Amino acid sequence: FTDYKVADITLAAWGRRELIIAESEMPALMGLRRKYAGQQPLKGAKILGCIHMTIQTGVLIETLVALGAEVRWSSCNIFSTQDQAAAAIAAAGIPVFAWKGETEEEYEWCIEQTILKDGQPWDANMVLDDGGDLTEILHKKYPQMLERIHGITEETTTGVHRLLDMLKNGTLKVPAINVNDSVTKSKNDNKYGCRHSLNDAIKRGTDHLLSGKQALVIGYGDVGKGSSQSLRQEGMIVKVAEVDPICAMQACMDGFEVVSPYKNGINDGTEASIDAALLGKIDLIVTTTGNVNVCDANMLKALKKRAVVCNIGHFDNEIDTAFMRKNWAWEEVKPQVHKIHRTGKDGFDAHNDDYLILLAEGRLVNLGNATGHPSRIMDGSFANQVLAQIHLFEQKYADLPAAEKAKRLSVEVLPKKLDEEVALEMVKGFGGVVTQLTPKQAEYIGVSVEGPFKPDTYRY
Amino acid sequence: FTDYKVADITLAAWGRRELIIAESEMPALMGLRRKYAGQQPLKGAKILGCIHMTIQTGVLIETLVALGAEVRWSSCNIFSTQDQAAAAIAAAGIPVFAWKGETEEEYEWCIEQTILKDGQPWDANMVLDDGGDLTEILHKKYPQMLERIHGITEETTTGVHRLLDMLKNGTLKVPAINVNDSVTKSKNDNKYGCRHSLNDAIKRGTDHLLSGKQALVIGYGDVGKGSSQSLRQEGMIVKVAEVDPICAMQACMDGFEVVSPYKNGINDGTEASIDAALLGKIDLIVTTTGNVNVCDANMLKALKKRAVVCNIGHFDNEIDTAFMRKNWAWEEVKPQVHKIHRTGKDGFDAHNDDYLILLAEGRLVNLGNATGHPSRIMDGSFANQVLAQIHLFEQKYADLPAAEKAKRLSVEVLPKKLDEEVALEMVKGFGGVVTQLTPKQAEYIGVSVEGPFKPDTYRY
Amino acid sequence: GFTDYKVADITLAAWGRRELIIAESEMPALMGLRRKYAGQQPLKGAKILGCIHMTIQTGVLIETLVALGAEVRWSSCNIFSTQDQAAAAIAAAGIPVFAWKGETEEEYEWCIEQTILKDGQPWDANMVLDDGGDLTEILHKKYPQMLERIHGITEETTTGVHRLLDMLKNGTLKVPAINVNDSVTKSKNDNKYGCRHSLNDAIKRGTDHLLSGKQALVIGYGDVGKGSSQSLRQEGMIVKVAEVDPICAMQACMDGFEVVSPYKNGINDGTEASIDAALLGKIDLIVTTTGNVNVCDANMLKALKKRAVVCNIGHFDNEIDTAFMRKNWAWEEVKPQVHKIHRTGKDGFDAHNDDYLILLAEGRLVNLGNATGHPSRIMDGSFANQVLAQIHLFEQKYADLPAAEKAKRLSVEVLPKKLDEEVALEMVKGFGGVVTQLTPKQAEYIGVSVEGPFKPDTYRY
Amino acid sequence: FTDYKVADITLAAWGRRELIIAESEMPALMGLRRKYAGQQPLKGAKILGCIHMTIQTGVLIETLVALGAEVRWSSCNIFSTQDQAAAAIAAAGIPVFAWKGETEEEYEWCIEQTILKDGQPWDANMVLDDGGDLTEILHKKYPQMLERIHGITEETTTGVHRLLDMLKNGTLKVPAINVNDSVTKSKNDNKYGCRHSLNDAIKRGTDHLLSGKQALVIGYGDVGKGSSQSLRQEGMIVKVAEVDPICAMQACMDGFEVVSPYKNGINDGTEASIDAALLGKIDLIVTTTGNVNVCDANMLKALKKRAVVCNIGHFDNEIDTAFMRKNWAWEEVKPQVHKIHRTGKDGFDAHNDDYLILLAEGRLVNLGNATGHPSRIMDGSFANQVLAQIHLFEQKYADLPAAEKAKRLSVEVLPKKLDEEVALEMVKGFGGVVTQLTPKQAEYIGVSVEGPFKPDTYRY
Ligand SMILES: NC(=O)c1ccc[n+]([C@@H]2O[C@H](COP(=O)([O-])OP(=O)(O)OC[C@H]3O[C@@H](n4cnc5c(N)ncnc54)[C@H](O)[C@@H]3O)[C@@H](O)[C@H]2O)c1
Ligand SMILES: NC(=O)c1ccc[n+]([C@@H]2O[C@H](COP(=O)([O-])OP(=O)(O)OC[C@H]3O[C@@H](n4cnc5c(N)ncnc54)[C@H](O)[C@@H]3O)[C@@H](O)[C@H]2O)c1
Ligand SMILES: NC(=O)c1ccc[n+]([C@@H]2O[C@H](COP(=O)([O-])OP(=O)(O)OC[C@H]3O[C@@H](n4cnc5c(N)ncnc54)[C@H](O)[C@@H]3O)[C@@H](O)[C@H]2O)c1
Ligand SMILES: NC(=O)c1ccc[n+]([C@@H]2O[C@H](COP(=O)([O-])OP(=O)(O)OC[C@H]3O[C@@H](n4cnc5c(N)ncnc54)[C@H](O)[C@@H]3O)[C@@H](O)[C@H]2O)c1
Ligand SMILES: Nc1ncnc2c1ncn2[C@@H]1O[C@H](CO)[C@@H](O)[C@H]1O
Ligand SMILES: [K+]
Ligand SMILES: [K+]
Ligand SMILES: [K+]
Ligand SMILES: [K+]
Ligand SMILES: [Zn+2]
Ligand SMILES: [Zn+2]
Ligand SMILES: [Zn+2]
Ligand SMILES: [Zn+2]
Repeated sequence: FTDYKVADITLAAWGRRELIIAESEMPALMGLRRKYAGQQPLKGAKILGCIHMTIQTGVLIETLVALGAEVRWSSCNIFSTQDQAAAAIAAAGIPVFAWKGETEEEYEWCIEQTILKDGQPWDANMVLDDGGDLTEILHKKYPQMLERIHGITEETTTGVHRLLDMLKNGTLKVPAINVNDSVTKSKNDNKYGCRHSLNDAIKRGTDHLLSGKQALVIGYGDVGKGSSQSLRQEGMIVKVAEVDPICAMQACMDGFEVVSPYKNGINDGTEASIDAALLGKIDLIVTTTGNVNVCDANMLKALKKRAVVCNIGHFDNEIDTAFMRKNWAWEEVKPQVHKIHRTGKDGFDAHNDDYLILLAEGRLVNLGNATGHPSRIMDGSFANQVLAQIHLFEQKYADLPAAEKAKRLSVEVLPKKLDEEVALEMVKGFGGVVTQLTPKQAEYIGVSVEGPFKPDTYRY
Repeated sequence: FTDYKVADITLAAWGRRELIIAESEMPALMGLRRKYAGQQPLKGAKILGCIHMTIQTGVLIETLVALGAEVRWSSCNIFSTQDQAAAAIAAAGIPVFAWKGETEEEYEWCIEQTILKDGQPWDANMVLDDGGDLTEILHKKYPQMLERIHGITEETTTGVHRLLDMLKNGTLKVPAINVNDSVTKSKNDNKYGCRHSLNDAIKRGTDHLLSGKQALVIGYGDVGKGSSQSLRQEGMIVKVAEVDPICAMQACMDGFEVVSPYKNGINDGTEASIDAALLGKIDLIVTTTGNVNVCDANMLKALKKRAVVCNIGHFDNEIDTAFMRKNWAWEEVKPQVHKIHRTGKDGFDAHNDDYLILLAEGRLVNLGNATGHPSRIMDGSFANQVLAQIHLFEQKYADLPAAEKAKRLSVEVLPKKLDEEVALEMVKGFGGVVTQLTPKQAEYIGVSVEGPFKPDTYRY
Repeated sequence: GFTDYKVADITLAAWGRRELIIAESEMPALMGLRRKYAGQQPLKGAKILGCIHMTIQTGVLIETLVALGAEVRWSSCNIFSTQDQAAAAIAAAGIPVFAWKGETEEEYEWCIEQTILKDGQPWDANMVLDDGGDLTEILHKKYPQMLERIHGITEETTTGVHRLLDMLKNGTLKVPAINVNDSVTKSKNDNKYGCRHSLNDAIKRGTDHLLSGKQALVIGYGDVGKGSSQSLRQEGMIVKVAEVDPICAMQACMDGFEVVSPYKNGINDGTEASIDAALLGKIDLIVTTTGNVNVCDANMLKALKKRAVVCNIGHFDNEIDTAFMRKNWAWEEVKPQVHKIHRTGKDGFDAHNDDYLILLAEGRLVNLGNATGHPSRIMDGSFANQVLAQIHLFEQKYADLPAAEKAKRLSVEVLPKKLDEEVALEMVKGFGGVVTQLTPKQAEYIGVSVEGPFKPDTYRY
Repeated sequence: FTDYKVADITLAAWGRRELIIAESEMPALMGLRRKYAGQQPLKGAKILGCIHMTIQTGVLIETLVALGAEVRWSSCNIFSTQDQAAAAIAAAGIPVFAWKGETEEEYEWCIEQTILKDGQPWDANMVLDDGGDLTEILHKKYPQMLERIHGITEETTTGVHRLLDMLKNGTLKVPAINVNDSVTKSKNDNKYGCRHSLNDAIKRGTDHLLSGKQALVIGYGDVGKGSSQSLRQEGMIVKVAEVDPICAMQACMDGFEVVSPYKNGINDGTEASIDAALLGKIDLIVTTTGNVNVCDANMLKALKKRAVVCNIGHFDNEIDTAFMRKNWAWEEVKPQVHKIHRTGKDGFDAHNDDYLILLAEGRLVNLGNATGHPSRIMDGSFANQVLAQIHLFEQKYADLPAAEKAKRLSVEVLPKKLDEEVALEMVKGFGGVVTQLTPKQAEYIGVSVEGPFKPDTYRY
């Protein structure tokens, strides 16, 4: 019996070739393999994992396994799996349920296949999640499983928000580590990852020249910062929208004009509030917010003909694709690339000029239309994931008495010392040489020679 | 009015012309003037101020005065005063003791003139400092004055470190606000300020082409980040040194090669530990650390002939200028520009090829050889200073009983809401338009429509 | 009824046609020529042998030539550069095309032969459109009687032009040519900005490597090397540049690059001792951009850092000594057009060996081999020039001229600056750009007509 | 020695210090000194020179003198002289008539002092010019002097246009070399020089932050290209205007929005044709064209309040400053910085908000408000000048028989081989290493191993 489901198992050899390359690009993660090999700190760990089934995730999975864990895996997005990576993991004997181009029903089924082994709840004791979907399903549908789970390690900004809401409401059942907010995650992956992979995805989907054209990036947090750079470095004229004036100040100082889709920044919900002159000149819009309906129906109506629309935030509801499905006709160009014809719902003229190009049906475009962030960037994120798994598994929350569990429910980050140790391995991967403080210098600035080098207030 | 000392009072009209321009470049600060003029929240405040006597400081001073304060002012660096600014402030009837090109004895005398009025301690009740020199003098020499002081507002990273050391040792006598760590200060002034003003100062001092040449920036905190950009945007080939691997990871991802002056980063004090091949190719070295002896004697010996050496950190001991004074002959090119001849102490050949060019005798180069950060950047820093002064003055720490002082004796930052309000005014100064969240969107991400928009953990 | 073609898979035609319809919207200069000249049919009677990368962009070029009255027979000028959906869409429109991605060399030559011959005999060709000179060479060496009836050659690329100029110098060029490459809207658009767009694109598609923070060496700093260096630097690479031309090297220095040679003091003595092994041992990526031979040589390949990526974006694969690598080292295909080359020996390799290089597109032009080459909106410039060049030579009717008049016209020329400007204006309008009109006084002041041309022929832009 | 006029001879020692530094930054020029010292190829040359009396020109002058020439010198702009450079040249016994801040009458008088020695025409036999003013004066007022002059070497685009017009009309009396169109001049000086010195000048004059603000650059030739980069690299949002669609295409591809000051690009001279919405958002306008009235009266009226206006083309008539003198009130901020009050001609309110800031009264801003291009860039231009002087002086046009003069009366550029030799010295100055072709490679591409490497048609 094959305890997996993937698109095509014959892609395994290709995937394995790419894993071998990726190992060479992931020194922090491979360093953890070597360092913790002897101890087997994840011996006895049974990890439910839900995160984009890419080559990078493959190296993460095999690191967890190399440190003693067993896992059962699914992707956290319908379009993000690399089928060769899924195949290589399945062929190594690891249960994985993932393919590129899942339906929503298949997506839920894949998560269910990780949770259930041979038709009963798996004896899971750890969770690794990216976006909170697996966390939500366990809490909603398998609450008894959480009695035996020691913790959740959550990858992404959106997932963390959802955890913090559960904690505030008293509905979170196990502790978590916010992996996102290690500096080697948030200020590496979220920013430089998107810098690498946004323009990549747009080129693969459309092959559009970007230089000389007008872009609007909605948001200027870590993803928006990286996204804006991805485009500006290509020669786009990028405008930035924000609701956060500090982030907007950064965009101004970084050389971007800060604009709103709405007249005076006020959305009244009508077309009259749209800055039609602005949107009529935009060739590309990218959403980066983790919020809802930031590229709304009225904005879509006002966009320049033939504009590209995409989202690089975690969930597709940043863009009102439901409005587009209800009202406009979709013409598939190729997979994950649709022309959306604004002439009506029922059919289209093949030579119509009044369309938008939507990438990945509004799902995470970097992963949907390309391969997401590169190995050398994901090295940081995933070294943090491994450290976080070790920490929570060692803490054994599920074995605490009921009264003490109540006291130990938290959402925490990894210590700065570990964040530094990850960064050092990343730096060495580039051939970088960090200088060691003399004793006198360390005394002068008030730190130990080995670090940590900054107070916890430091923002980098 | 005679209660001042400046280089040349006849420069006042020029200074006033420049203050009128700077007011138009400082909307956050001017907005505070207009908003608080009626209420006079600083009525009764008597502020000892020690910060670079520039045009920008002039607008700060006159804002404090417009809100009801009286001040006595000095510069916190011997080369940083703009004499026209000092003159304009003196001519407005405000006690100021500052000029460009002070001796160290004059520097101390100027601070003493703020502390003493007519030969006796002034009835000061507030302190505004940049670097901690005034704060140190008050604690060491005028402890009775601190009994009646409500707080200190400290501008810069180095000054904050000194406060935090005092707090750790139980020697801090009054509460402080860390103005540096507002995002609209640290991630504006320290970074973009240096981006603007480093290349500016080097051009004014040397008129050297930077494009195509090799630079080494020591440090990659906010100043090193801004400094590196200042140089790279001019076409320099910039290498970065760091002791902090997180900051080094950022430098790598930002497109810099990370190097150490020392073989394997080990600074053992020996000549042989210097990477002679590296230093022999460097045309410019810039120190940005806030630490001691980061451009040391052995590094200076190994630098390429005709290299420029400068420091943009707060204090001159980043570079071992004492070694250069003791051993090498100094030839003044023009004010704040010296050729340092490595051939010997006693005289030099006017056509010697083996020299370095030192800017501002190792003191902060942006202020020493140019005019420091631009008005529109200092607007952020100084709007924070004003808000910080208001907050501590209203809290009236000096008048609290002993038991209540114990609860308030701390080093704090301004609330994020105020940091955002400053940023908004900066954004509007650029013509930027921030978007207003809908109530549904604000609920979705868990914030009020008016902000604050981020949790206190957020790093931007 | 139409069968006069050979492509990978005709069922890709609908996809290709969807992409052509998008590309038309990205190519205003080319589409402007279609609309302007449709009525007049200036290429009526033209029979064009075409040899250029069978991409979507070439598809729009082909259909423009056809829309203006031409008939064509087409092949690609590179074994890896065809987009199969584009080839299919062209075949389905009834146009003879012989092209697919992943040709062998024998197939490549056969495809060119299929354009030249129709039903086993020389086609009644009267025009040539070429990219690199291979078709031009075959006609001159093997089909001289066909050249008697050919009015001209329009040549796309720097390499091809060099070959034409050599023929002209030797008195062996049989028909006139237009150097399309040296329109400013080609050379300083396509060769530079095209590579800026498509180099990093190809490297990402092939390897998915992070480029930021890593060390690159770009060999050459002409238009391709300039664009290539920018492609990498804009991604955060630390880029070093090599050049033999000191003017181009001066530009690289001023542009913010360190200028280095693979050889100690720039002198190759042919031995491994002349290699700067310390330099090459730190390089993660090398890119050749020269149009020259063996600029990434065997000794350089031996000295490169383990796991370095090697690629070429010049016209021909001999920039890199891949023959040395085939003879001496073991090739492991990662996926199509991506090979690990194991430096441990010829016969087999360890799957976990660390001492390999990654070669893209077997050393053939990487932007077209591992991605889709330049974007439509850039190729618009190049291809509007191709169309204008075809119109000009076809109208001149060189083949029909008497001997004495042929002597006067047998040359390699560029398009007039006025036309180069007209192409540029349509490109600018495509971006929504608004050019200012000179007043009469201003035009007089600088000595030009209000409509242009705006610069003397000496101007370098 | 009294045969000079400069602002202040006591600045000579400072000038000499700066010349000694500049020599180290000018390897091509110093290489020419060493190479040609023995031959003294300019022995007997008597050169009238008219070009910006900067430190860089000082090194040029002393190179000509070191190769045997005698000279008489003036500046080609009223604001471009560096008084320390003029002083150092006078103190070396060389006739120079130049100071910063000349009136137009003084400017003409200075040129006349070069032409006349001891009250009568000097026995000049060579001319070095920058802009054509000296050339025009010789042709119009001293035609008899041209009978004994062997040639003109002309530095700049505007000067060359004027020569080519003279040649076309049959009014040019001596041959010329177009120094501008060496690649090591035009594509070095005109572009990278302005990149270095435009932002420099704006900072020195105003100390304005540039990041985040809106600029409009009129022109995108070599100067406009370099100017646009100067601003964009600082984080300005730069828009570009052009009449040349090829240059406009380059601006688009380089990442700029191309706009016209006039609606649809049509300049009918009416206020109605101005794009007031566009100009109302511009904080900085820079003219780069070498044309007339490209920043016209109606544009000046429509500019955003407090916009900076400047010109970096050769002559001040790019901007309609005559209109501003006739209609608006000028308030000097400091030398070469004026607020132009749009409220009327006769007086102004010191606190008026409706003004523009004009730099250098519309004269070349880089030289007027800073020091022009850096030594290492001018090295290229001036090595070309020296080679051009050698070539024409050795040809001895004035002494040629009539039939041979006819053949040599032309405006020519230097051979590409020499352009390459200059570039090589510049590259070596950066520590750059050029590769030598193998014999097989040289054969393959059809060039000699030593060069020239490109055909004359090549545009770089
Ligand atoms: N695609 C990827 O590979 C990838 C990588 C990292 C994170 N993410 C996801 O991207 C999203 C953003 O993450 P982040 O770390 O940048 O978060 P963040 O909190 O740093 O930034 C989001 C920004 O959006 C802004 N914003 C919110 N509503 C807005 C509106 N209506 N208009 C304009 N701006 C608005 C906020 O002010 C904030 O600055 C999340 O969903 C996260 O999980 C995706
Ligand atoms: N000149 C200006 O206008 C200006 C502006 C703002 C702040 N400052 C001053 O600049 C200094 C730096 O401030 P900051 O905000 O960047 O502080 P920071 O803590 O953000 O950055 C300093 C960096 O230096 C690094 N460092 C320390 N010792 C080092 C060594 N031996 N080698 C290499 N790197 C080393 C640290 O790791 C740290 O990242 C302080 O003195 C501050 O007061 C100057
Ligand atoms: N891949 C593409 O899409 C594409 C696009 C346009 C042109 N091209 C091709 O790229 C090649 C280059 O074209 P180009 O327009 O840049 O030509 P170019 O003449 O402008 O530039 C080539 C440069 O290579 C330099 N060079 C030569 N030998 C060298 C060596 N041994 N080491 C270092 N530098 C050396 C030359 O000095 C020259 O500056 C040609 O083969 C051309 O056909 C490819
Ligand atoms: N300040 C300096 O140090 C310096 C340096 C080099 C040259 N220059 C001078 O700068 C000027 C420009 O020189 P260049 O080499 O760039 O010349 P150029 O011919 O390369 O460029 C000038 C550009 O202006 C454009 N133009 C003309 N009229 C225009 C209009 N009405 N609106 C918009 N664009 C218009 C032209 O199309 C052209 O592209 C000349 O006067 C030259 O002598 C000054
Ligand atoms: N123009 C300026 N006026 C006043 N302070 C300045 C200026 N430029 C930089 N600074 C300050 O210098 C400090 C370093 O001592 C920084 O914290 C910064 O706030
Ligand atoms: K990837
Ligand atoms: K300033
Ligand atoms: K393409
Ligand atoms: K200068
Ligand atoms: Zn996820
Ligand atoms: Zn200070
Ligand atoms: Zn070709
Ligand atoms: Zn001049």
